[PDB]
Amino acid sequence: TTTVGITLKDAVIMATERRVTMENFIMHKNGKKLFQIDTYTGMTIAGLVGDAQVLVRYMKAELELYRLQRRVNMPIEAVATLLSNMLNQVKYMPYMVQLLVGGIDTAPHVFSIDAAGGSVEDIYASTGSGSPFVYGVLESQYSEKMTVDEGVDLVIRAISAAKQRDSASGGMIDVAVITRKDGYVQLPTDQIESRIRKLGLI
Amino acid sequence: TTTVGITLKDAVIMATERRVTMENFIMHKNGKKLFQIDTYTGMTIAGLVGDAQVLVRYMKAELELYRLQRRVNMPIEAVATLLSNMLNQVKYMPYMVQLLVGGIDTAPHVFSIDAAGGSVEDIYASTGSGSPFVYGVLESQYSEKMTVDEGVDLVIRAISAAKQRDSASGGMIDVAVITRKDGYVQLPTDQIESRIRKLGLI
Amino acid sequence: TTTVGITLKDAVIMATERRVTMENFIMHKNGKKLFQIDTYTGMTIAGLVGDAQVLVRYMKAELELYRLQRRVNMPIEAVATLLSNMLNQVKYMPYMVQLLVGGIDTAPHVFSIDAAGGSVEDIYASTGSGSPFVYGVLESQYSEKMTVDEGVDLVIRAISAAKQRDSASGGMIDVAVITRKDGYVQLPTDQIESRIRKLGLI
Amino acid sequence: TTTVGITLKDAVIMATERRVTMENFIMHKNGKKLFQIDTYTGMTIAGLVGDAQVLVRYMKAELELYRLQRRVNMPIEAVATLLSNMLNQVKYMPYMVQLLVGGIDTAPHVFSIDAAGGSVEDIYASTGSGSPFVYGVLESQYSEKMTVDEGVDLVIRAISAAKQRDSASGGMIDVAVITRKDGYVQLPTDQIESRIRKLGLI
Amino acid sequence: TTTVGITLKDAVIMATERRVTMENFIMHKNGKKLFQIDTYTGMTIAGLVGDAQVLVRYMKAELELYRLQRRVNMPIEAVATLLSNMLNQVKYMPYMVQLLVGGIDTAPHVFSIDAAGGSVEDIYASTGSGSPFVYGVLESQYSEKMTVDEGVDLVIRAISAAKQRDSASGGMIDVAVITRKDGYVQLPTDQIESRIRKLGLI
Amino acid sequence: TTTVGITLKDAVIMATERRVTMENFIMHKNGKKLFQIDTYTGMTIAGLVGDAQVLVRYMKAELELYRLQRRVNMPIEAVATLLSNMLNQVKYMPYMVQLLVGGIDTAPHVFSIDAAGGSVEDIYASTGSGSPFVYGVLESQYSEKMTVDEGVDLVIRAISAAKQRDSASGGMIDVAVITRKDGYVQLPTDQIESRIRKLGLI
Amino acid sequence: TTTVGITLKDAVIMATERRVTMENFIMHKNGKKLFQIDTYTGMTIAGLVGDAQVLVRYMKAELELYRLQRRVNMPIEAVATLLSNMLNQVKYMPYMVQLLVGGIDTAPHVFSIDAAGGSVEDIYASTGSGSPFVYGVLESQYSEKMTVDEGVDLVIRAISAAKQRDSASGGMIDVAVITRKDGYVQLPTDQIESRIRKLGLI
Amino acid sequence: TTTVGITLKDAVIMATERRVTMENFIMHKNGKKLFQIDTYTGMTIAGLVGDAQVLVRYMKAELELYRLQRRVNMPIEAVATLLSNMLNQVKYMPYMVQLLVGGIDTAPHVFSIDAAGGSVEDIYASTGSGSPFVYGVLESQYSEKMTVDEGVDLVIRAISAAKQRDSASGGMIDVAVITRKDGYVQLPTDQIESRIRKLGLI
Amino acid sequence: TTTVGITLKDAVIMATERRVTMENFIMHKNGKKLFQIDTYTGMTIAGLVGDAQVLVRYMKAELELYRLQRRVNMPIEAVATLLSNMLNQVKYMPYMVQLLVGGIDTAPHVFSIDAAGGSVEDIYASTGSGSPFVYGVLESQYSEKMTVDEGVDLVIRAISAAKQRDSASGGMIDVAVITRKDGYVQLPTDQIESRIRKLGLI
Amino acid sequence: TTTVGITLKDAVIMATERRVTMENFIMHKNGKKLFQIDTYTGMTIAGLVGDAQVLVRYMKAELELYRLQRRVNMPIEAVATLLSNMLNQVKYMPYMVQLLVGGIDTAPHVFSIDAAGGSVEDIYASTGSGSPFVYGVLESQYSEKMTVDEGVDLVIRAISAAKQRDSASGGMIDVAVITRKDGYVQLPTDQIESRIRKLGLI
Repeated sequence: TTTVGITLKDAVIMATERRVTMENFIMHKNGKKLFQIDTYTGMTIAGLVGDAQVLVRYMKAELELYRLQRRVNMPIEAVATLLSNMLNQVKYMPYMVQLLVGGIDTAPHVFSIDAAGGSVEDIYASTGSGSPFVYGVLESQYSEKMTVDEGVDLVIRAISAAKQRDSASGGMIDVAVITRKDGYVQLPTDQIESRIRKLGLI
Repeated sequence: TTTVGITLKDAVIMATERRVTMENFIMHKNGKKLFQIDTYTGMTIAGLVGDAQVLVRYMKAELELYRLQRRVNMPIEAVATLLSNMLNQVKYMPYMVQLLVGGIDTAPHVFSIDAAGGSVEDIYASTGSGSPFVYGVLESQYSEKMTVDEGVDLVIRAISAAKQRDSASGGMIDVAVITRKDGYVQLPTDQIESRIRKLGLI
Repeated sequence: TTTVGITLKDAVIMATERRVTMENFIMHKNGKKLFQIDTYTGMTIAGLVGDAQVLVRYMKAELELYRLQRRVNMPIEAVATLLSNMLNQVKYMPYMVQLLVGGIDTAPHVFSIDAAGGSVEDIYASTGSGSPFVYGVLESQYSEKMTVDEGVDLVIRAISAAKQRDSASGGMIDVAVITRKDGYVQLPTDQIESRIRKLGLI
Repeated sequence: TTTVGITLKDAVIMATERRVTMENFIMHKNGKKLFQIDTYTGMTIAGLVGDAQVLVRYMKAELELYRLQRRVNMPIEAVATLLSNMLNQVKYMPYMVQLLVGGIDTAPHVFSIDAAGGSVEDIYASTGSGSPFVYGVLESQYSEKMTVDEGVDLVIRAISAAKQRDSASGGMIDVAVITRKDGYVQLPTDQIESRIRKLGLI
Repeated sequence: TTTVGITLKDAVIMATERRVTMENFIMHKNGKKLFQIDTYTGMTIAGLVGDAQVLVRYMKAELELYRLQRRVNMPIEAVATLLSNMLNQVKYMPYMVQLLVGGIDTAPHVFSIDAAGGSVEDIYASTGSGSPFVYGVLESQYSEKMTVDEGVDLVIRAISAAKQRDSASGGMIDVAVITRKDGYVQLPTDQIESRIRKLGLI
Repeated sequence: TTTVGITLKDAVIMATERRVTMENFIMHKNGKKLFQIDTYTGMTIAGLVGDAQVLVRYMKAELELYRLQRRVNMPIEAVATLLSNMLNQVKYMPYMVQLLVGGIDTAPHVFSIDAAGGSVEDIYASTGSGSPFVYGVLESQYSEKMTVDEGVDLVIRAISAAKQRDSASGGMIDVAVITRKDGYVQLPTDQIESRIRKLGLI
Repeated sequence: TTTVGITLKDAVIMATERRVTMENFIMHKNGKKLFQIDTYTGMTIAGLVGDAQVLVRYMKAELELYRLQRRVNMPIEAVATLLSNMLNQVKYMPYMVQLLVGGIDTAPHVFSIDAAGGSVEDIYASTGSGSPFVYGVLESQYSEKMTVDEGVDLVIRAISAAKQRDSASGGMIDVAVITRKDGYVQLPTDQIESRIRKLGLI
Repeated sequence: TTTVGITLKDAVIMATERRVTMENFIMHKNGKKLFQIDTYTGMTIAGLVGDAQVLVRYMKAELELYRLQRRVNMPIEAVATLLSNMLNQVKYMPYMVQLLVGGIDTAPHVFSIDAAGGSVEDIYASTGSGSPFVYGVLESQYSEKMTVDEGVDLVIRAISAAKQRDSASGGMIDVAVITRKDGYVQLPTDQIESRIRKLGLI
Repeated sequence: TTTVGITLKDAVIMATERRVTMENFIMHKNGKKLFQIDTYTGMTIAGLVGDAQVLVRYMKAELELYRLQRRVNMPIEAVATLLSNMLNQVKYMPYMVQLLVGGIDTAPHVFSIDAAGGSVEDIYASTGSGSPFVYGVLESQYSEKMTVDEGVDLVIRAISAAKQRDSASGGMIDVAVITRKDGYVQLPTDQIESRIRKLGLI
Repeated sequence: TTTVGITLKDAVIMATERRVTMENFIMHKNGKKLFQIDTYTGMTIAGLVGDAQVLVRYMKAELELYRLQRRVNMPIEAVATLLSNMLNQVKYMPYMVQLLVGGIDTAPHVFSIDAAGGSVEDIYASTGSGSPFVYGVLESQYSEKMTVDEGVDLVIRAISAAKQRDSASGGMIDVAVITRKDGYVQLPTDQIESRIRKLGLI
């Protein structure tokens, strides 16, 4: 499993792979690990599939209910704070998950939350078994001045490196771009396939 | 135990074997592992017999009650979502089962659900101790363009390979075909017996 | 790790993949797991790399020394018997390996030997984490009447199925063909690459 | 694994099946578990394959050497006594085997020897996971007055019952008949195949 | 402990032995393990005596109460389903029992239920430590075309074989015959004693 | 297992049963547990069969060698002392046996020796799982003034009581009588069978 | 601890010893282990003193209350059934006791109940560490045709044998005789002392 | 700890950092982890300091002795083979090290050897806790066509990324370049310091 | 993690670093560990991030609510007492944190509170893995007569020493100064960066 | 325990405290932990007293013997290398010590050696429970340009800080100065006592 989320000047880019291991061995090649949970909020999931899917449904209900009562979207920091409280309340019977939350309320944010509810903001973050390989790519190539197109290429390259070195990761790459002007936009598979050919990652 | 479920253009094919081991050794040769739970929905069970049979009765009651109140069949994804919630709620005192759910609401679907409630859609899936042998057959022979008759032959061949290599699997093969035009149809034993002779699997 | 060995009318075909996991994660993509140990004898190795490489060097020395003194090649059954004695002598401090030995003295043979020294002859055999997927392909497609060219295609297809489903296996496929008329011949990489394109395994 | 040995008026009948489980699952269907170790002596092996095969080679060497020096065959009781000493000497680092020794020096004998070296004579005995099913057949049908042909049918029926109920047993049945007038005679596979059709065990 | 239940054309035959071990050693020779729980329903018990006796009293109350309210006997499958629910509800603090339920609602049925609530129908079944010896006798001698008298002889022979080989079983054999025309009839001890003399089982 | 040894005015009486349990369950009904080791010395064995049989062969060799060099039989106390030294020397890797040694040098003696080499003389002693039942019979019926015929009846009755209550004991009763005037005499099976009918123990 | 209960034609005889071990070593020589719980019902207790004494007080209250409401004595089988329910209800936090219940409603009965609530009727039964020695005496001397006086002598002899061989048992013997004509009668100590002198048990 | 070794057209580049943790916490900032062991051979060490330093002294002695007797340098593959034998010989009391060996006999080679003696050749390899971050940089930037100067920059960038993300790594970077024309050349600290300023890694 | 808090004549100085380790390795470089919880009260957190962040939110709510009802700020000792009660109430399911509380009600105070609720006042205190290095600096350089500017330099030097020796600590240094005249003032990053250059800590 | 060793331009300064804990509690206040082992070599010991004292005697003998044969002092690096070999040879039955070796052959050196034999050179090093407090003082105050007098003051201040914070350390401070011009000179206690008064450490 490899998930990545980065921040740009007015954009948030999130991308994951699709390989799912269940009862050992590769039993699913096209799993879903990137979810839209609000108008300008996305979440990626790593860890146990059962716990992660339950949390995704919980956040979708809470954020939609919050929107209807407050007539405004939940701020990204409030989204991470709410998740932090839920995970810490059952820390001794915990969800075995690692989560990334990203979006734009007035500025782009990416939050990393662990199983015990520890939440911390960062310009970029990666989770899963393939994350350390991604951090190597981001440490040497990430720049806050990149354009959206350049940022999409970077996350594709970073995940491609993880797929070469992490056996638990694989499959087709899913990419979502979040901006105020376009909202939550999931990039078509044909565009990403074109990008990998142009980038040289086969 | 070997269960398999595949998707076609407008059909779902599910098939299991019948060998049951209880108190070790082969004590039942003609167990039941394939159940119809709705008009266009079937489920296969692997793992502990006691937990699996309880879940089958639960799903039959819930789906029938859902049909009476909503005047429509439960969607296949909703069936898997409901099962996911029940299994995850008791994940620390869990059902020791692996489940496959398949059917047609408007398109064919097959869902794989683990003990912790992790649910993921796939074009085909297999569970049980004999599943890895089935995956080898499906990896090299499955095609989305097969007809219903060809798909029935494939699952018979895949399970026959598992019976040759997995001592926990055995017995007569049960096959069910689900289409909108015919509903849930369980293939007669005489037809499957004829197929194995024609296929060459003795 | 996935190794396979099959017997034909006057030929032995052995093939393995190249992925090596060390300190977890994929640290080598082009490992060597298929060795020629005599004029008409090959061996494949699965398990711990350190123990396997030591055994390969031992067999090369013993078989060459046996050839010089007896002026004849060691029979394939004698090769498996010698390996069986060495592994069983240290069964309580054992080599953590699974081995396949194949060759032609006057007829083609393939032998499977476990860590405790259990040796048994078979028409075909497979070892490693990806072996159960290979057995599914061989159960439904192997025939003793195939030609050498058809047999090469079968092992390529069987390993390709294992690479799709076993995360521990991967990399380029190595194939060796043993006959009395040509001796031990390792197929060139360009030929196997051509075969996969013609077979359709990408 | 299922082995059986019975005594008649002037004959010894021994029979085993061929299924071998290695690294779990059925990896060999035609293993060898019945060995001739002297002119009028046979042995069957159950348990770990590696330990059993080493013991078979040891007994063949010892019995042949004993024959050359003493100019007479080793008595059957002496064969069991020699095996008892070897197993008891390493009882704390033991061979994980169960053995049956049968033959005729001047009368038919069958000996059962455990891992700790306990040897006891019996009119009939069975070893392996399928042995309790065999004992049920022998308890209700064995008679010391049967002919050789009737005795061959009984062991075929007893093993066939074990194959129906023990998943660890399977494969083709091997039968050997020992008499002074014919020596050690292994029944051809075609004859046993004919017998099962005539007996009704499919 | 040895219990057996078989089905015939219009009859159900159940039989157990009487040996009870408590605080080790044979402390009771004439225990009761075969109970009538309804007009055409019987149950046999294996395992812990305390748990088994509690369940027997529970089933007698439930079936009688069900009869008074519904004015009809509980169907045999419903009897097994009710038992399955009770055992599975406390599976983590379970009854250490193995149960057989047999009877005739409109056809003869025999059900086997384990401690976790797994229920499966069979033509014949056996429980207890002596059950594998019984299965050997039934595998080679049972026929669906036997008469009631022949079926009584078979279960007597099968249990007699278990008493010869299982030290935990022993004592006098209890036999019950269930038909619609006669109801639940327990065979007199004098008749069974006569049968064993005629059968030759001493 | 039940062995008993008693002393009379000029006689020693030893008796055992024959049931042997190996790999659990009753696999041998006619085992041998009473051995003559010298002209006027016998030994009974309880515990592990392998260790016991090795010790019997050791004592036969040592006592015969002692007789040839000293021209006299080894005294019974010396026999127990020699056994005590051997067992105590390996007390931390011990023989899992309980032994009874009886005979007449100039007076009748019975010695009981444990696994650690503890040897103590007694007028009567019993070993095995059925021994406590034997002690109850001997406590209430043994008399030092009985004749040889009365003493034979007592040990038959005591073992018969153990067979009724100890599932590990069973089979035909073997009896040996040792006197100076007759030496070591093993009572024929026909005589003991007659005695049980006359005694009333069926 | 040694308790015994036997049945005769119209009588029930129960007897125990008095030795109590607490904090190891013999700290009480004249403990009480035989209780009258109804007009024609007695109970003996073995195991932990604290649990046993609580149960005795419970049964006295329940049986007296049952008598006042139903105007009849509780049947002996009902007494054992009530005890069985109480012990099985707390089987996972159980009373560490073994109980014997005897009396006459219309016929003499003796019931043995274990810690888990298993209840079984027998003609005679014994509990405690000294019970196996008692069973040896009863196996060889008990007769259903004995008179009350002969039955009293038998239980005195059986317990005396247990006192000679079981260090946990000792002290003066308490005997109670239950008949319809005399009710529950506890034999005076002077009479039992006279009996032991006449019997010869010192 | 972070070590890296890469191969070029006619060069080998090896580089490590200097942080050493002992008794936890950073107790040495300028440790030595890159050693020259022959004229054209270098080795890097990761793991326990004590075991690694002993192995370095062993290799220096063996390679120098080999050079004096054979009048030629040990081939790089022979260097790895010798190390493999030593580590595998004590695999159950092993050196807790991970090693990289690089050099030029006639072509550039880099070998990775684990604690159990597993040796495998690669174009580039990395060891230590910081290695996964290095692999990410190498996966996306390494090219076999780079010059020596470009290759030096790459390893500096890769280690700098590891120092940012691995707390166990740190300190000044040591770089060695091996060519036939210049031999083993360790780059001066002033040059590497200049490179980091020019590269932008602060 | 390294946090420090010191007291001066009319001031409290608190400072922490920013390195956060999650799922091992440095995944965040700019974490937040210094919080303002009241007008003149600050708190630093060490240990598990999830537990610490929950406690910070709890204290902010409690102190604000206390201020609104009492119209006065909570005294610093009362702040530590309230925290002590909460932590001790769940001491067996505790928060895995170490806390420092500092501020001015009428005099400067610094309180150290452990996981079990132990609270003790001190002139200066340090927590985290880097704390022992800080104590060495404070033991040799702290003076109660320093000015605010000198005190700011001391905590910067102390944390800088910890960053050199503790791998778990790192990142930019955050400093807060609390006085009655200025309230809670967090020093700008530019000022601290200037201080480190002037101090010589690079 | 607190030991420290530093290097200067032409001098080595080593200093330890004297507190020894044995059977817990402070049982010796004036232990010896600083030893002269050669003309210009000293060693400090931390850990188990018994192992440390044995090593000191070993080094004194080896260095003196080396001096007599080679007519030159052992180089400081050779001293550490010899110690490294001895400790690593028994690493699985090791000396539980931490050692510092310092001296001047032609330049000043200080070596730190762990229990497993890991040796590494440093400009300064500290061992024992009080070492982390010493490192804090050295991190903020050490300079390579200090004079001998200034260096003596620094180690006195560093150890004094450790005595304030480490309960395992205490007692009078021992200081040794090593130069080529004066050899190994142990500073008198009166001088160090004067220094502490002048330094202000009471």
